[PDB]
Amino acid sequence: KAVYNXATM
Amino acid sequence: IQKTPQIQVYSRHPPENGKPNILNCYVTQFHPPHIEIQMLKNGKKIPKVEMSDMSFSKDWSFYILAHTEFTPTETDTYACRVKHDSMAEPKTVYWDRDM
Amino acid sequence: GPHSMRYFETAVSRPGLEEPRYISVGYVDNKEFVRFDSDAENPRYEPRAPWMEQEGPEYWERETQKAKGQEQWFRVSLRNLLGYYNQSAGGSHTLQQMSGCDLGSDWRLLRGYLQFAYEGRDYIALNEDLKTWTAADMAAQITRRKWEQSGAAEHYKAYLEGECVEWLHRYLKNTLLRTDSPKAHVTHHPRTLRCWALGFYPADITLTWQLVETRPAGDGTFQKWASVQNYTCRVYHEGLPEPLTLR
Ligand SMILES: [Cl-]
Repeated sequence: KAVYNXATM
Repeated sequence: IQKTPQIQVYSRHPPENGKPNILNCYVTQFHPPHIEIQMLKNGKKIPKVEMSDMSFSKDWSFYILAHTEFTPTETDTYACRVKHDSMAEPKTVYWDRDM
Repeated sequence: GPHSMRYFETAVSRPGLEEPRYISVGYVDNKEFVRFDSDAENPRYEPRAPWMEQEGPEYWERETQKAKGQEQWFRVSLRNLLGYYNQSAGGSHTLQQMSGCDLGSDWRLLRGYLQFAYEGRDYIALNEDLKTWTAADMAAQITRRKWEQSGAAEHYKAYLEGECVEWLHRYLKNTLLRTDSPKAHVTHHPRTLRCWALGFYPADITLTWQLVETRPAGDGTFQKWASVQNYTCRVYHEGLPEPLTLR
């Protein structure tokens, strides 16, 4: 299952 | 940095006239991902070539595999033709049934 | 034996359109099983392996919706990176994320993976401890500082140790645990012998004498040769009782 990204760059 | 691709054309089995096979064209170590690949049978674009879904290696360079089922002829040539930003004009690599 | 899951995500912005193209490809034990393309019929997660279609509709409704979140996330960062590197508009730029978990022996976690690259160069990566970051350029020092105040590595470790290894199990339980082992020929042509190893799986093979990269053979198995009668060629592969020899 893919990962969900928190804070952007 | 932009990276020119790396073409390799090869067969699935050792070619023998009459026995079905797959012909591969493996292009790697390139960037940016936008790239065009066409496999040729005596200078003719092979109608429907199955291509892999593009992934990228550990060094982040992109790779993609173009293959087609085929049954070879000893008096027929097979080539792969690539067009990418890193090259002036397209690069063509032929099969070389020996090695 | 060793097991692994990986997700290679890529976002390419180009001078033509306004939204970049976002593609995600998943790999279980180095075979592609799920894909997401934003340039498609209706962008969604589709199974890329036969054993993976028996998943149920709720499964693809979450992954597709989570993929749509990632793509926005990539859209925002790319715009953020133009400023970080003082790039003006008019070019094409790539953002890449690699993420996954290496399992083992006991179906336990060995090493987590969370790393990003910009213009195909290393930009920031979660370390082995899953709690601290590594950032190459100064332009990424910014991101490290704000991901530290963000508690970002905490979320990612929770994933790598959480759903990553749990969901690796269930895919594995569902062709994969099989082993195709090489046919070995040698090309007897000169000006220089040449050893061939054809039709093997997986791709971890090794050839020596008394060079080209292991590559897919177009059907799910791999191929390799080594270039060089007092010489012998030895083959070493996982599915092998003992390494095979040929002169
Ligand atoms: Cl470089």
